[PDB]
This record gives sequence, C-alpha cells and structure tokens, in this order.
Amino acid sequence: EEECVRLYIQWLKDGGPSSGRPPPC
Repeated sequence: EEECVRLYIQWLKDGGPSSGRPPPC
C-alpha cells in the first residue's frame, strides 16, 4: 500500500531529486 509514495510521486512529479525538496516517502 503506497501511501507515502503517493505523497512521494507528487515530489516525483515536481522533479524528485531535482525538484528542490527531498523525498517524503
């Protein structure tokens, strides 16, 4: 159950490890 990933992939959608933030999940 990818709960964190959902909040994560959002980070990913932003740019992930190149978005400004570090990952949530």
